[PDB]
Order: sequence, then C-alpha cells, then structure tokens
Amino acid sequence: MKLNISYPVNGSQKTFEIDDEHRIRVFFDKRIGQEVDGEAVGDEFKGYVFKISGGNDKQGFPMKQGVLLPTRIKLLLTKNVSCYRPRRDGERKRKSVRGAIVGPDLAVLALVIVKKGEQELEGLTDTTVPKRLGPKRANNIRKFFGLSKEDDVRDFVIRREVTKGEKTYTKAPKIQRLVTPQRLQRKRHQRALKVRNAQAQREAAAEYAQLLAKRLSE
Amino acid sequence: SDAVTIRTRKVISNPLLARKQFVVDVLHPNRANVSKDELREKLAEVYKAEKDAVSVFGFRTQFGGGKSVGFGLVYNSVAEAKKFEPTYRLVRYGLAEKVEKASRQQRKQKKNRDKKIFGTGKRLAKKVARRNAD
Amino acid sequence: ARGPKKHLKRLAAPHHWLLDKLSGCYAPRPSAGPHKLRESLPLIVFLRNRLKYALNGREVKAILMQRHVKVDGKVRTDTTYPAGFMDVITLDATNENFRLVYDVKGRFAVHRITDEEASYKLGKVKKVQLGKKGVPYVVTHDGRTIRYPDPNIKVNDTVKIDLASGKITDFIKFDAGKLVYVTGGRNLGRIGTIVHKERHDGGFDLVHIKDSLDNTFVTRLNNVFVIGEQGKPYISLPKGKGIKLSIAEERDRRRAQQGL
RNA sequence: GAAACUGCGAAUGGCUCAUUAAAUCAGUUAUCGUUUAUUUGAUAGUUCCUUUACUACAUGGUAUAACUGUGGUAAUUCUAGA
RNA sequence: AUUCAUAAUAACUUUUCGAAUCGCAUGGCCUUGUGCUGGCGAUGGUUCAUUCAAAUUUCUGCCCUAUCAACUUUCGAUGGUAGGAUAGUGGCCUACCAUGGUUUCAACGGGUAACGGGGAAUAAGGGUUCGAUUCCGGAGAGGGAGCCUGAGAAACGGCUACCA
Repeated sequence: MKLNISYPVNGSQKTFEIDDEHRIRVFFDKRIGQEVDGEAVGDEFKGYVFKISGGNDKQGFPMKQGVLLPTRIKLLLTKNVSCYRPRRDGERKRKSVRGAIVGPDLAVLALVIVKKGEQELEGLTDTTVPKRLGPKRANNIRKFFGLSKEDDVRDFVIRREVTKGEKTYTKAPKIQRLVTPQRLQRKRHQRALKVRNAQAQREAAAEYAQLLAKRLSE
Repeated sequence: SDAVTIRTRKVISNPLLARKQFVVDVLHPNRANVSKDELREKLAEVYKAEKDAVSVFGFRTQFGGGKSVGFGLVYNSVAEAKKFEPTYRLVRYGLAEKVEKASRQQRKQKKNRDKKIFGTGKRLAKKVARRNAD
Repeated sequence: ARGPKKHLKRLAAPHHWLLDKLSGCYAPRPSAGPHKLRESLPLIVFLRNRLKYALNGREVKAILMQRHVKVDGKVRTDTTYPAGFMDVITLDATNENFRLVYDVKGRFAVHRITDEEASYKLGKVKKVQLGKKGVPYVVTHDGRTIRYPDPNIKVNDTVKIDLASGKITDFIKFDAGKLVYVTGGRNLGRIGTIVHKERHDGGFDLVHIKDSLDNTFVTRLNNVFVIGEQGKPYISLPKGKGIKLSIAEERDRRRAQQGL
C-alpha cells in the first residue's frame, strides 16, 4: 500500500510506498490512534513511532474513530462529523464507510509521527514548512510575543510584503477585539442613554401621577 | 417633409427625480415617420438639455399616418440622467455601450457546473491535475 | 400551505387601487406594517398609480434609495410599505404635504395638506391597557403605541397625537353630536354624525349617522372614525366630503360643470 | 475582491385534480382556546461578593473552515491525515 | 362577561435577557491625561402591541342509490373525573366510572367516468346541463410511513425505511 505521514513540527507531509507484506502485517488488528514503532517497517524508521490517524479503502471509502468491525458499513450521519459535508442545513444522510480497524483493504493509510527515532527522514524531517498565518486577535498577538496588558501590540504585528511587478508593499490583518476610543464612545453612548431614558420615564410617570391626584381632588 | 407641429402635452415637473415629464404629440403630416434623434434635437432646442438628459420611447404612429404619439422626458443634469435612466435607451442613443454577455442557458450551465466545486478550486486543481497525470 | 404568501396576484388586489386587468400576472403584495394590506396602499401605488411621478418599480426604488420621503415623520424605503388612512406623507423636493384618506368612492383620495397639519395626525384608539409595571399604555388604528395618555381617553375614541414625538394632545370622545369619517363599507368615505348608537353587547355595535344633507345611514362601529366635532373638522378635507352623490347627481354635475 | 465561514431564504411561486360525499368548500361566526420569523411602534440605572487589603472592562478564551500541502476512489455536489 | 390586564408578597429556575458587534464623523472642555465627554446610522435583543399569517372553531348548505334499515363501542364508540401531550381547547391519548350517541327530517353503507366555489352554456318566466382548467380555498409530488433543520415543512427541484 501507500503511507502518508506528517511531521507536524516542521509542518511537513510525505507519502511512501510500502509493499513489503511482512512489514505491512505489523498494522493489522490495530485501530485508529494506536501508537506503533516503525522499527520493523524500516531501519530508516528505527526508533520512530507513529499514531494511526486515518485511511481510505481500495474504492475510496474511509475509516473513522470508534466505528469498529473492520469492514464496509453504511451509517447515517450529521454535521460536525467527518466523512460528510452536509449540503443543506438540517440534513442527515446515509453513506458507506470503512471500519476504524486496520486491514488489507486499504490502498492508503495515513499517520503522524509521535516520536523521532535515530535516523533522519529526508523529505519530511529535513524540510521545515512555515505556518501560513500569525495571530490576528490582539490577545493572540499578546500571547504570541509575550506582551503585557499595556504593550501596544500594533507594531509587533506581522506584515507580508508583496511585489506588484516592482512596487513592493506590506499587508497585515485587521485587529478584532481591539479596544478603541470608538468602543469607549460606544459604551459612553449606551450608559448615558440608559440612565437618561430612565429618568425621562421617571418624570413622565411623575406628571401622570400629578394629573391623577387632581382627578381625586375633583 | 412639409413641416412638424410637434407639441408637448401634460407637463409635470419632477423634483424627486429632477426631470420634466410630458407627452410628445407629433403632427408630421406628410413625412413618414418620426426619427427619435431628430426629436431629441428639437426637444433640447425647446426646453434645454444638451440633448442627452432627454428620453423618449413610446412613439407609435396613427393609423393612416401623418401623426405620431410618444412620451418625452427632459432631465436636469445629464449625469443625473445617465444614472437614473436605464441602459437600453442609452445604448439606443449611443450614450452607452451594450455589454457583450453570454446566453442565459450558457450562464445557467456554468452555474450548475460550479454548483459542485466547494471552495477555491485551485486546490481542487492541483490534485485533479496530479491524479490525472497519474 | 406550509407558509405565508410572499406574492399577490392581480385580480386579488384591492379593487380600490384602480389598477388594470392587464400588464401582467402579479401584484405588489404589501409588506408587513401598521395598515392591513386590503386597508392599505403601497408607495409605488401612491406614486405610480396615483401621482405618475414614475413608471416602474425600478424608478420607484431608485427614488426611495435617494431617501426622498418621510412618512409620519420617518423615511421608509420599502416599495411595498402599507400606507393607509390619515397618514401624513410629505415630499421635500416638491414640498408636497399629503394626507391619506378615501374619496366618498372609498378610493384613497389625493388630499394635499399644508406644512402644518403635516405636523399632526389622528389616531383612533384600538385598546388602552394597563401595561406592566402598572403602566398604562394605548394603541392606535395605525399601529402605534403610547404610554401615559390622558386617562379620560377610552376605547373607540380618537386623539390628536402630534406626529413624531408621539405625545397625545387634546382628543375627542364618542357621544351624541360628534363628527365622523367612515372607514369601511357601503358608506365608506361618508361623513356625518352620532345621531344615535345601537349598542349590541356581545358584538357588532352600530352607529346611526347623518350627513349634512340629512341623509341617514348606519354603519359598523369599528368603521367609525371621529375626526373632530360637527361643523369642526380638526383636519383638512379632500373634495367630496363623504357626501355620497347619486350617480344621477354625479352625471348632472358632469354635464353641468362641463362647459365654460 | 474569487473563495469560503456567518446571516437570510429556499415552506413562496409554478403544475395537476388521483384522493375526498357534512369531508374540502361558499357565506357567516369565535379565540375570555393558541403560536407567530418578518414589518412597524414602544420597551431594559439593579447583572459582582460574608459588602477593606477582590474581580480583564482600555474588552477576557479557543476551535475551525476558507488556505497550505500529504492523499485515496472504475465512478458522484465522495472525502480522509497533518 | 373572566382566576383579564396588572401589581405585591414567599420561594423555585442545569438561570432567559440586560449589546465584549459594525460604518460615517469629528466636537469640546481643563486639573493637559490622550483626560473625560460628544453626533450621525448599522445591525442585533427581552416583553408588549401591530402586521403578515397559521391552527382549531359556531351556524346553514351538497349528485345518485333502500337490489344499503339499521349503525356506532375487538382495540374509544357517547359522556364524566384526573392526568399526560399539544402553541393550545379537545377521547387527541392514556387511566377509573357511566351507557350512552345517530337514524325514514334517510342515518350507516355503496356508487360517482366527484376536488368545492367563484362561474360557463342555454335565453319569456320557472328551469336544465356542465364547471379539471387564467381568482379563492383545499390535496398531491410514483404509492405509503417517519424525520432533522427552521418562526413556519410531515417539505420532496430536503432526508430516512419499505413497495413498484
């Protein structure tokens, strides 16, 4: 079969072709998320350990966590669950899917490395793939650079320079959750209006009560 | 081509659209026809436009001929006319360009095709191109 | 029908819109609002079917996007707004001050008012209720709600509320002698008096009415609308005055007022 | 400003008349027997703690798509890992 | 016309709500902080009311057939008490109790090549026949049942099972 492993610390991802029957057999009887040391599977992988993440069958049907009985099965499905994109809201739908469990019916299987062995894995361990974004929220930036409540993150922010064909220019995000004098003006508006309207209603009721007093006076 | 008693009936001022709207009544007694652009010229010539704030469009001829009747507008601010009046008359008057767009069913087929592709596409693309390569 | 109707067909529209049989299938379907749609009138209709300031809904909505309107002192930009009785509508760019009221034909009469009296309308009172916190409040025919009114106001009365602040002003009760507008039925548009009331407890109280011509006519209480006192309109009146000509007299007036 | 997330709607409309014989339906009541997105009008000083060494309010937290790139399937508005 | 509105009291609440949201603007006043104030409009939100509706509902009204004269309660048929359930009344459903309910003024059953109505034709009058079909209302989406979403669907150019 083929094996698709990630090195999350680099952000690396890489596929291999693993056609040794004996090394393949090391994974039968296992389920998703179990840990396995790949020493049997390669001296290159000696010391390395991997957590089972997923796999697709020979017709494309995937596995899933906790979906036992290593075979194909139809289940009814919903949102917030993998192997399914609910197309219109409320929709619940039946689909076939392969079991959680390792078996020979998998053209592909995918893992993530838990522990690095002795050797290096060239295409995956060597390269360091960069994260695509930094923080966006002000508090995210604050934790991201170890900043105080006061530190004025605005300048700390990441920017991405981009060339036109020659005209270079930086672009950066738009802080949400940021405190501003506008936000302060907004709470100012709100508070002032609240107590104001309260006292307005108060005096209106006062006038009403006055009228009522005259009515009984008469 | 003897002469033309063109007349402007039913005059309304329209400040909430900034226009003068009226009824055109043409007595074109032995001509043939009307020719809207000639009308456009005589109408800026008698109210004030610099033609292009004037719109005209229901110009049917009487049975027997010699007379035609339509609706006429003269707007304030040719720019204001160019923002309020619709585009088919502007292209008819050459004061705009009719867009070359596709047929309805072609657009619909296109929509129904794009009704399948979640998302950007260009990552659908790099993988349909690799898997297709092999 | 699994849900409400976001459409309206022609030939189901109110006959008092004076539309045509033709020009299409469908019709404007007035939006939610104060005035019930059969009781109401759309902006497009007041414009395009009563003013002729425009032709198409395109032009109408363009105008409303220009915010050319206030309505009871407020802009409303929905083409399908339900305008209706005793509304106040004013235009700025033309400086027209309208107020909505029927003909004696029950047709929403184009009654132009002044800049003043576009500063006041009426509200006939649907219910007055001891709202919560012990609060008293009250509502009107035109979908509003007010608190701390004059308590001597009671059900079926009307009030001269101002317009934009709200703010009830002096008001009119219901007892013998008063002046009235009619707001539904065969006597619709008519104007007259209180001459007696046939109170039928349990439901459908009626009011005997007498116009200026001593034409008597009796109507449902709910279609009653006090408008001031006899010989004392609190507002400006359209032509016709709810006087309810015969077709004979109408004809006579046609051929007579025709000529010179 | 593609794309996607979010929000709304998709229950309208249009087509047909198989069922249906006090059933639907017409006219006429009623809700002091109920719900009501939306529209419109109004509508919110109190939210804390055994009440001095208090508690982000200049605003507090992740969890994810869109995205990356690893991929699978004879085949689909299939979708997996990171 | 109400145990209405509403208030107050004592408690209850896997505690509802009470704006950590967005666009134009820029003002003031000093104790000179970035001070504290401060407009326009955008979207949301409790309750009430309104509107758009919906749901049940009163009364009267339908073609033929007695070669259908008896029907209704197995297992709710009629009603009562209590309860649940419902947006909510209600045998709607469930418990205990009763034995009632309809019927020649035609029930019940059967037929209908029966969706109803607005209306169409016909023309003295009285009537007769038709009305699926440009409006209203209702039902259905191959036949049936179920169901999430949502204010609103038993949705079907949404889903689930069966049958064809």
